[PDB]
Amino acid sequence: VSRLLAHTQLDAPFIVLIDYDAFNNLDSAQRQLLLQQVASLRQQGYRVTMPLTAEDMPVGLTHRLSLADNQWRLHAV
Amino acid sequence: TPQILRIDAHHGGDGIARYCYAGDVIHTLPSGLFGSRTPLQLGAEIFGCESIAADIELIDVLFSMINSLDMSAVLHVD
Amino acid sequence: VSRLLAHTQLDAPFIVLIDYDAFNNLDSAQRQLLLQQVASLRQQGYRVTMPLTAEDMPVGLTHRLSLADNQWRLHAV
Amino acid sequence: MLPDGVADVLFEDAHKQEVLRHQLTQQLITHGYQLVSPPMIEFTESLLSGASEDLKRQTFKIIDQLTGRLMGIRADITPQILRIDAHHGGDGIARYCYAGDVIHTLPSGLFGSRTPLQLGAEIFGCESIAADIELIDVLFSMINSLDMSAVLHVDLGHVTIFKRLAELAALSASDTEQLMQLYANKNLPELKQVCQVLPMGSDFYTLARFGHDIANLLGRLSENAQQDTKIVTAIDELQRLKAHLQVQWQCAVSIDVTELSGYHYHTGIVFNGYINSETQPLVRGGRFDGMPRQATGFSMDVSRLLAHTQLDAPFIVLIDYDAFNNLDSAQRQLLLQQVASLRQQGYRVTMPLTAEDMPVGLTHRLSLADNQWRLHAV
Amino acid sequence: MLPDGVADVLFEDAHKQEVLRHQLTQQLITHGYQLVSPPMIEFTESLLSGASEDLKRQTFKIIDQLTGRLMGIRADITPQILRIDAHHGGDGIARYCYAGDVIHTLPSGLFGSRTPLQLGAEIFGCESIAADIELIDVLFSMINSLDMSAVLHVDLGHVTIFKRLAELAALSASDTEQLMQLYANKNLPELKQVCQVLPMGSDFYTLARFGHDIANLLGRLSENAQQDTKIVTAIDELQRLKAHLQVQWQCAVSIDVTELSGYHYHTGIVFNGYINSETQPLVRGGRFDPRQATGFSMDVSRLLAHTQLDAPFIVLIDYDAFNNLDSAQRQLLLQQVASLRQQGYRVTMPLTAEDMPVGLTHRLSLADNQWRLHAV
Amino acid sequence: FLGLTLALSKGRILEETMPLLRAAGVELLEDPEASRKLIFPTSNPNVRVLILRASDVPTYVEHGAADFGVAGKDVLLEHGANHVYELLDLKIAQCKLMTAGVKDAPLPNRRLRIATKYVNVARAYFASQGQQVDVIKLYGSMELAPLVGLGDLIVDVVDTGNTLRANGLEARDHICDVSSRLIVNQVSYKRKFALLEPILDSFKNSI
Amino acid sequence: LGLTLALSKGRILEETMPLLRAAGVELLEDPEASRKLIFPTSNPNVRVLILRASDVPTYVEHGAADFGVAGKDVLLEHGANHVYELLDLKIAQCKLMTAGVKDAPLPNRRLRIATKYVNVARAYFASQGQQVDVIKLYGSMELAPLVGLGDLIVDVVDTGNTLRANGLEARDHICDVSSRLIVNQVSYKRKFALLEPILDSFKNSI
Ligand SMILES: N=c1c2ncn([C@@H]3O[C@H](COP(=O)(O)OP(=O)(O)OP(=O)(O)O)[C@@H](O)[C@H]3O)c2ncn1[C@@H]1O[C@H](COP(=O)(O)O)[C@@H](O)[C@H]1O
Ligand SMILES: N=c1c2ncn([C@@H]3O[C@H](COP(=O)(O)OP(=O)(O)OP(=O)(O)O)[C@@H](O)[C@H]3O)c2ncn1[C@@H]1O[C@H](COP(=O)(O)O)[C@@H](O)[C@H]1O
Ligand SMILES: [Cl-]
Ligand SMILES: [Cl-]
Ligand SMILES: [Cl-]
Ligand SMILES: [Mg+2]
Ligand SMILES: [Mg+2]
Repeated sequence: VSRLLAHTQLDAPFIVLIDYDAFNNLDSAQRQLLLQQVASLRQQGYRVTMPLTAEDMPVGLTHRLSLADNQWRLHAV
Repeated sequence: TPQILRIDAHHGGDGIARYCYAGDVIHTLPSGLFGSRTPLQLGAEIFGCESIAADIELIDVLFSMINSLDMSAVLHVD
Repeated sequence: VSRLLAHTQLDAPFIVLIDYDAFNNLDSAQRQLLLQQVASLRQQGYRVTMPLTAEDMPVGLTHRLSLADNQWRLHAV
Repeated sequence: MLPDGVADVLFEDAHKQEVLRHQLTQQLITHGYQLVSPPMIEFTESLLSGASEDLKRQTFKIIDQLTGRLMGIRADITPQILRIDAHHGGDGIARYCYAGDVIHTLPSGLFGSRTPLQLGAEIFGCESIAADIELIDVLFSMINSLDMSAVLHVDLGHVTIFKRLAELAALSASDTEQLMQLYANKNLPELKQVCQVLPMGSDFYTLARFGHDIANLLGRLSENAQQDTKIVTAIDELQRLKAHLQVQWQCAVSIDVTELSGYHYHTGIVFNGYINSETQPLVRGGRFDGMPRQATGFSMDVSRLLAHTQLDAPFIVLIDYDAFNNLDSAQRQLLLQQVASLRQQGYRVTMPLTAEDMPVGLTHRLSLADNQWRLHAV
Repeated sequence: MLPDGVADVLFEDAHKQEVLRHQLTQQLITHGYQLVSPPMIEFTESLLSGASEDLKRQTFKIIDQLTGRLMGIRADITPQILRIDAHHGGDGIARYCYAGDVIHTLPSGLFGSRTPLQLGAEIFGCESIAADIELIDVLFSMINSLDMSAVLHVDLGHVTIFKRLAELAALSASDTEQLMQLYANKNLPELKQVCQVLPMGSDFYTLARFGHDIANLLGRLSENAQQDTKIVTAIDELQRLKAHLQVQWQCAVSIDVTELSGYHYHTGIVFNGYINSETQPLVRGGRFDPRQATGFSMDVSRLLAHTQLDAPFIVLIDYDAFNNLDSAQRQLLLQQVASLRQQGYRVTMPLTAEDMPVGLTHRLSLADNQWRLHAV
Repeated sequence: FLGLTLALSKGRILEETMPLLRAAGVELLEDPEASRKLIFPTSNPNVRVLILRASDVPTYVEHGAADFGVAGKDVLLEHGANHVYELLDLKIAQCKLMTAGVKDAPLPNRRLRIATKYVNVARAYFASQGQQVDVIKLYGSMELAPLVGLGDLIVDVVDTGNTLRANGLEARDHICDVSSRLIVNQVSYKRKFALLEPILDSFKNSI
Repeated sequence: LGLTLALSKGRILEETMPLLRAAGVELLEDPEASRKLIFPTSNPNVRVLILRASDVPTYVEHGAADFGVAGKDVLLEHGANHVYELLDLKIAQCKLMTAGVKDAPLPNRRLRIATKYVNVARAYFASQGQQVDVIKLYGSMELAPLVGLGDLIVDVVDTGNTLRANGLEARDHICDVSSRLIVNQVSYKRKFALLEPILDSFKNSI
């Protein structure tokens, strides 16, 4: 199977970072809504990092999940 | 493959039995120039059928698998 | 991971056998239609055995794919 | 906002399109096809000589201000090939290829292009099935050079079989037009009904019902049809090309003798090459009238290959502005010699105008470290 | 019979045209110009946005049957580059190149083509003379790669000199239009007459009479003109580019500050490259339009008469010998033929014993189980 | 979803289709009116059903959002069934496309103004009669248009003629006969013929 | 000889009835029980037509109705070129929006837009510098993205519940929508005396 790796391609991954600052500004109900959204993204195969610190950055970042006017949307980097 | 034989001898009976597998194997020396000594060996085997139809079925399984990979690389069979 | 096996269960598999006699009665165009149907069943996770002989029976057979009036339908055993 | 079916081809896609156009053209030339590059515009007298009504409606009209006569923007290059062959081709075998833009008034398929980059090849002056076989070998040599993972499926037809049955059965125009509609829509039940009252009706039913099984098709036809020389040969040509495609080129072939698109212009064998499950053929080809002068050919829209082909990622290089301006004259000439060599190899090297000058998609900087210019990945 | 100014490009000329188009495009790409390939047709709203009246008359119109709106077949690719740069280019420096067919309603010069193959390059977002200098170096690197015996002569102009004089003199539109006609025709006597009654008239006479001598042109102008910052800089740019062309490229340069073609779109320096003594420029370029732009273009089809490729190798396989082969022998022969074609040989597999390619140079013949190439 | 998607027309057509389906493998578990659901499962697990506007059926099939569908011939002619196969005349929901004007009213001495939903059909019909017409597009209540002067004639589907007669109108010209037809997506016909053939044969047997 | 008033059937008709009664126009029968197309009113000089919302601007523009109540979504899509849009009635308020599947990514292609509002869609996406393939539909826009017929939709949204109940989310606000009072150009000149009192009462009613 390892000899197939050079001859096959997967679709490029979606690698998502939640904004550290915006997440910590949330009330409890806002956090649970955000985590429900994150669970749904992960069910679809998005790779979503919940940041431990403001510098926590996944390798190969494609998107940030950012808060703009009470709405969490995905934005390409 | 020899582990498949052991398994087939205990569980397979006299009729037709089909097995597949995918596991790591280790070789003391590589086969080809700069070849791997730790392949991820995947395979399929049919026991208990003398007919060329069993070989034909194995080809159909193989090629169904190869075509699912959507490769541009071309497989030539000898 | 092997220690989880005794504490987990999957849904029961669907294990299908195509009728040997009926399949061999088919013309080439009928066989290609049947194989198209079988490919679709396999895509859905059905485990479908094309029989080599009239005795070829998969372990744990749940269903037969049988011909009735120009229609291949699944029947429980 | 561009018009429907009109799109820019930009950047890496434009480069890919240019590479495809060039490489496919060069391949055609090495197979002995003479490249021709006719103009986008001509008088309608030549451009639409013997054209179908579809081609006429597909062709934009404009007026020549020097003569007051009507011109068209070409929707198809093939009629220009005929004009060229009539003047330059002689009586023997002549081979032509081409690649040029054509404009259509309406798209063919749903969300189709109105500005394809039409590439093609044509052989005039050979009646033999060997000319069609050669065209297949050229096509497939081209397709295989593209290293696609997408699979090409070929559907073969032959309009002579139906045309000869219609002659022998002595069908009226309305009967011919009804069968063509029923064939076009695969309406087998209503075809079965109409054929019970038509002369040689069972033959017209047999084409639709059993035409896919080309090995046995002659033996399913009526004695009058089996005695017709043109039907026997047309079926024979289908078997020859099918075999050649499977064996020489590992190509899945289906047969459809009820495929009667371009009833007007096709005179024999027809070829439709499909890419994956896309509705409109990538390649259309077959026998047509080269005039008595035989002609066969195919064409395709090079722009439809862009989604199914890949080039190696480009090397996009920026020379360091500051380091370059620190150099003496002899150092600059050595650096420019190095840059010329990189460009000869296909590296895309930007000499910066300012300290902010940055190319799109930068992969590398050419930087000075201890009296040595090396490439470093960004 | 084709329409006037419309010609097929056939056979070896077509091959040469394709080689030129491809090699010139690739060179541009290696100098960091991004290839773009806009379409032949657009709505007129985009295609002729801010177009001159000449460009409008040069553009064929056609109707879109899906919307009932007017479209045009492009007469010039440059406006499509602007559209593209506005969407994709940003604020910094952006480089573009292109090569495509354009259609003209009337020929541009006497006996000109109405279907040129337009190739070009453009730099947006740099005000400096360094961007113009880079374009010259790319152009001349391209010209020198063609190994022509034909010589390019360059005529430089600069529309700002006349535009500033017209401002300072406060010329009316009809006075501007009359001088442009007289300049276009170099009607010196009648220009002398008209300038005796115009404000700053002697300056407008001086441009035509002495504009060729660019080193001394500033010192022949009036005190008001010599105090104008834009005139002094425009003259300075002319001297800089002239020198760069002579020194870096051994290029004969003439100056003409009364060259006011494309008064509408040119915003500064202009460049006209002539091939031998042919009337219409082979290369046209200059500054144009807040975002700076400079660029040139040329008709690739006009290079055909001045360039040569190496003679092609045109090979015919022996009909009789090929048909004598068994299947394995044929596959070996086809493998050999594929390799010859990979090397650029043009190899015809004959359909009949009479099948002969045009311009046959070689036969591939069988002698004692060996296929060798023999010259005819 | 790997099975077949079946596009059905909502109103008059849906009533006469249900018997044809039940004879095949297919029958709806819920009812279209009571449920505010867009996608309906059936007795056959390989068949899915979409209940759509009659005008939208050809669009869904042609783009492959449905594999096949039941659609009025009036809708197909007006739409242009260019990219679908018209496989069967189902002979259900039968009616006629006709012209209709005010009872006994004279045709004016000018380009006839036609008020219709069927603008391509109207234009085509009047073109085949060598008449030039000004077509006005409407979506509902064709009967009204001539009564307030909006056009001289209408073009609409007529069965009994009672709606025309109840509004003081009479039929004038017969354009063509209409019935619901079975349409199939070009690609689905190749790729999912195994699933289709038994359903196609049962519909064929049901008439 | 009187005025003919074109009303939109369905959602708009409910909120219009109060505005009419204040004007001295009111229906004698009811539209639900009766299959009558032309309705007399309390005013003998005013006649009423109950039409599809999409047909109101057509009837007014051709002068088959003198004036009418029509959604702004319908007017923008229709192109209200030959009619006067005299008053914003501020009834039947909603928004035209884009909507796609919840959290689904935009594909790397020309976006395929499924909508009734094809001119509005084309115009909106043109103003955002985006090139789109528009697909015309007449009903149930919510369905189109769920079976792959189009990447986004364009439709009227009020609460957003229909979108959320089908797994869709709103993406872009295109514009605000409300029912408007439209009048035929010729009627406005010729029958102003009949119109002015009704126009002034509608104006007073908000
Ligand atoms: N009689 C029919 C009729 N017969 C068959 N069909 C088919 O049904 C399809 C339309 O279905 P719908 O019932 O949903 O359409 P609709 O009733 O016109 O309009 P909706 O209000 O339902 O949207 C058409 O495409 C036809 O193929 C008919 N569609 C509409 N009618 C109308 O029904 C009325 C009865 O006509 P008479 O019998 O002549 O009085 C008249 O208004 C006719 O126009
Ligand atoms: N919310 C509205 C809505 N609001 C105001 N209007 C106005 O009503 C006019 C259309 O009236 P209709 O009776 O034809 O509305 P319809 O829903 O098409 O009714 P049907 O003909 O389909 O039975 C539009 O032109 C608008 O001016 C609305 N028309 C339709 N809707 C739909 O109603 C549903 C409820 O929306 P939310 O509650 O926001 O989810 C959604 O499907 C919306 O698209
Ligand atoms: Cl094409
Ligand atoms: Cl009647
Ligand atoms: Cl939402
Ligand atoms: Mg082994
Ligand atoms: Mg052609």
